[PDB]
Amino acid sequence: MVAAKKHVPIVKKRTKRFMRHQSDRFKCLDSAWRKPKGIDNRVRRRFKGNLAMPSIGYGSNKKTKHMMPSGHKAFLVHNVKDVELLLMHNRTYAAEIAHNVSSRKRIDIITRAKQLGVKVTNAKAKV
Amino acid sequence: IPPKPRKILQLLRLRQINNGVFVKVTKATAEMIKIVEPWVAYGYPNLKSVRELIYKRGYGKVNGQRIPLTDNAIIEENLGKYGIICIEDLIHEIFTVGPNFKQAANFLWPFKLSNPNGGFRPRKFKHFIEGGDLGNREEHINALIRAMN
Amino acid sequence: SNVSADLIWEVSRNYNSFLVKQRTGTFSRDALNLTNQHSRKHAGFVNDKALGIVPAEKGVKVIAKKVKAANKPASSLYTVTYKSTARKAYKAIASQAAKHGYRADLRQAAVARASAILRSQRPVKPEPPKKLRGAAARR
Amino acid sequence: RKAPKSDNVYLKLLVKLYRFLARRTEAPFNKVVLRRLFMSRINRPPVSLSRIARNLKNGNEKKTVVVVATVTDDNRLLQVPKMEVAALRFTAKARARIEAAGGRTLTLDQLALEKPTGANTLLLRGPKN
Amino acid sequence: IWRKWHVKINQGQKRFATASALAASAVAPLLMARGHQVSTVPEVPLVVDSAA
Amino acid sequence: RYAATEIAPTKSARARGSYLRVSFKNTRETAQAINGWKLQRALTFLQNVIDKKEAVPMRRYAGSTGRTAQGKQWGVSRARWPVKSAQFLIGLLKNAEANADAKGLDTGNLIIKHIQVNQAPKQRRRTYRAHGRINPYMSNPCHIELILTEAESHLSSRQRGVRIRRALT
RNA sequence: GAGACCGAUAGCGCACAAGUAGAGUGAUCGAAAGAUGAAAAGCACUUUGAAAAGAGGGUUAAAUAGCACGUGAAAUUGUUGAAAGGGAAGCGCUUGUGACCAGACUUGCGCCCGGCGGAUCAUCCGGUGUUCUCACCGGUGCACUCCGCCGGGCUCAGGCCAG
RNA sequence: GGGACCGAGGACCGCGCUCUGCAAGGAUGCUGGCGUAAUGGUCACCAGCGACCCGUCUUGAAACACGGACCAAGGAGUCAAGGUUUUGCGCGAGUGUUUGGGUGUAAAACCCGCACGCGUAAGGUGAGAGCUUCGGCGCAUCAUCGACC
RNA sequence: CCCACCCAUACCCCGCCCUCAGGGUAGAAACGAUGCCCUGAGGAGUAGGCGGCCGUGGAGGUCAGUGACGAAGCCUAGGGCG
Repeated sequence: MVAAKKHVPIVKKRTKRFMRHQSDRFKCLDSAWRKPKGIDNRVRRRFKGNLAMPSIGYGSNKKTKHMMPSGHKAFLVHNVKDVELLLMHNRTYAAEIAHNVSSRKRIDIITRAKQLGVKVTNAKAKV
Repeated sequence: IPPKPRKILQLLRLRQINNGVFVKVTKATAEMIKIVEPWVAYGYPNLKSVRELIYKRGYGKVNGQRIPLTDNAIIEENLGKYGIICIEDLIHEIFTVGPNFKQAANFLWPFKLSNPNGGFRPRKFKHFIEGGDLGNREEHINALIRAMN
Repeated sequence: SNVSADLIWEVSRNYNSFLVKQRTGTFSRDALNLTNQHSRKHAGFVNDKALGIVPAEKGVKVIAKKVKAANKPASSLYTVTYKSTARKAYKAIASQAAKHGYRADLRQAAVARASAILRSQRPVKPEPPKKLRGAAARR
Repeated sequence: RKAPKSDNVYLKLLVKLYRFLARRTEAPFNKVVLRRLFMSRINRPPVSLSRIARNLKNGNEKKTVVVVATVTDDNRLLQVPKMEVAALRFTAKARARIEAAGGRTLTLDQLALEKPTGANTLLLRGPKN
Repeated sequence: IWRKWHVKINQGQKRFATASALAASAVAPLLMARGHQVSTVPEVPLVVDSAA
Repeated sequence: RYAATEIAPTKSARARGSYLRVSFKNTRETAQAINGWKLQRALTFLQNVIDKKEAVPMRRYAGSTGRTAQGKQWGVSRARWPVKSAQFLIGLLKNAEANADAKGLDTGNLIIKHIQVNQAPKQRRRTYRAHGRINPYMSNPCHIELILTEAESHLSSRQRGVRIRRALT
């Protein structure tokens, strides 16, 4: 059915991104995280008041990982065969139509998914 | 810390801070503890201290693992061949130093105590005989243990 | 001999034409896969005894592998279409999987697949009207 | 070692079989066989018909010689005796000479069938040096 | 141009691989796994009459 | 295309000039001077600037500009007379007024709703400088555009009860 | 004739009126530079302007393609919208205000009644298939049994924040 | 007696007890409001607290010194030969087809003659993994005494 | 000299991530066995060593993949996963 399977509460240890050092000061440095290799760098040495560093300690719960706030795991679907592939996982997986799928094929995918009970993440894109 | 105290702490199984253990009083052990004087506080525990330490913070070394002592079956499967089949037997062996005290103490994982409720004395790094917390407090180690638990 | 279900799983666990792999899970497009999940339990084309349930025009078409016909694909699948009652399809499908020892571990999955296909064949409810909120609603 | 270095599916099947046997039996024979299956080629030197023949020259006749290695033929032997040999792989000449002598070629899965605990088995290794 | 574009393979290994491929072609599930639509065909190692 | 796309084209008048050979900075300053004004006021002001009767304030590009009492009309000290930019804006404003006449709008009620000066592709000259260097003289042209337009519950049960009681009493 | 090559800062220096423009007395040195559109159908006519051009109008699927032409990033800039600012800004943790948003829910399941309306109640008979005991058809069934709808009643489970 | 933080697990199994049950191997029951921007989130700003500008180089370390106007694109352990260690694969006292020749759906694939490259043409004492008919057999290899060239 | 009080990433309890270690799992109602279940411990890190993943151009196979009812690129005070 529409409602997802019962699950433990979704806890996110950290909600904001890991910003690369000096990306605020330079426009040539994109915000994507990079490991600082400087031997004197304060962000590498972990001085207080500085940017945090990604670590496995921030890892999300194994039984909660990869699922949306609704509780489904996203599955990228390109066609009616993909939604029929999701047929058996109504309460665990949700369908997400790929960006390159045309309007009529999206309509068909939503129709088959609504027959199957499979939740659609982007059901109202081209309506 | 010098290497001789570093080795004595390793052998007394005091790897962390607030890391109490039981020791059988003897010439060799007393000399070890007297050398490691500047880092530990030791004394003579009583029945209540032993009972509460075993009951609340008692864990066993089972195949090299820390198992909470929730079961007389665990006690029997580990120390049964020495006649210790229950936590009462373990407490008795610890308190009245029996023939198998070495086996009982080693089975007991070193007790990981919390910081005292009430703190230590104003300057904890002198001797108990000089207004501090280090060294041999004969029967006041009981009060320290109530603070630690 | 040289070939078995174990050998086939050894060859095909890492890559199939039926294998679809994404970040949230690995699935299988095989018609003899009752849960569309990549596993030796559910690899129908791998296992000697296997079951598969597909939709019909009104009901469910159930296929099962014939162990004495693995060399003959055109005559390797016992196909029965169950177009009577939901409860009767479940009875027959659970017997085909558990009475004579052909995949009792897949009995539950087969019954669930039949139920899901029948619910899919059931007529579908109209949508609730969409309600706008905040700036969009006042816009 | 948990996974073998080899990519051979049949060696993987043998590894699974003997892992099950080692876990579900009290057999150090099975444990050592699993260990020797996990070791690599340079640590599994070939065993020759000469070495096996002189290891059965004593009262060890009428037995199953198990070697987790490849058995090689030795031209220095004019005669090969009857013998119950099991190994990972044989040479063509080793098979031919054993079968002409009157023995039987055996694989490790077969040896697991007839002798799942290693009874009347002479376990042999080849020259490392 | 001297990049060593070609690979020397033992002929025994080439023949081993060919034999394994023939056995795999004889195996029926492997055709479906490779992506061949073999469901209306009997006798996976098809033999069609030479006179035909 | 025009930057201000929120104005319907049937109710306004427009004018454009591109690759105009006039100082971008001075043209921007005088455009800001005439921004938001009525058409006649802007035309008279630009003519007065040409005649050095009134001066435009230099706000941003105002390095080392002399002080004049005319700047007091703007609450500033740096005022200057960009004659060339004034003439260019007069030309575009008259073109926009002619477009308004063609469209039939009332010319006495038009304001300068949008005016924008952007930088055009730079042009080159070269002069001869000492110590072996040739000094570049890129001229700085600008684009100008302008548009004139006509001047014209989910309350709680407790809250619901409180309101009902207060309405009754 | 080809390629597991390169794809306009690449590939020969040269995909173009390139060994050209240009530099050096000379031997010599030596670049930059591709793309509208299917088709020029490359904007008739009106109006403002000295003109360049602008505004209407028109061609085109598109002028958000006008020969400064495929798509059109950043640096930098203008206009508008919102905001901050007692001798730096920027960055981390945590609220608060304002603006703007993704989810979740719209009820599902199962029992007690009545109205129905239909077609595949149990058992048995023949054929077929199969895991040789399980099914499938066709007949039988004749509607206190099945299967769907409606008008009601009840149970359980259902979102957010809390006591 | 009062307060705070937490509720991990998910049929039964076990230790127990105060045993018609239980506070005994991890939270249930009852109720209310709302069911929508209300919770939640992203941006901008304020507020309290924290917080040296990066890289290179030198030294025990600092300091100095050097590079840094900004952005886009390009940009630096590759290839070959000869050695050598390890891992995977085939054959194995042998191994290597592709110099060349024969087919070919034609630079592919398949097959092969004679050479050639590299390699090859006996114990005792004590341990010892692993077997045993529990009397003992005894891999590899090691220490010593050996035997031969 | 005495009493109470304040707080570190230290110590004690609980949750979660990962790593390591020790066990269980087939006359299979049976498994991405490269899986799953149980228990315990541990977590700074330069040179260096090992492993797994992410991304780009091109090639073989496959998804009987997507696409003028709009591929790719690009923008985004709009979201989701890691």
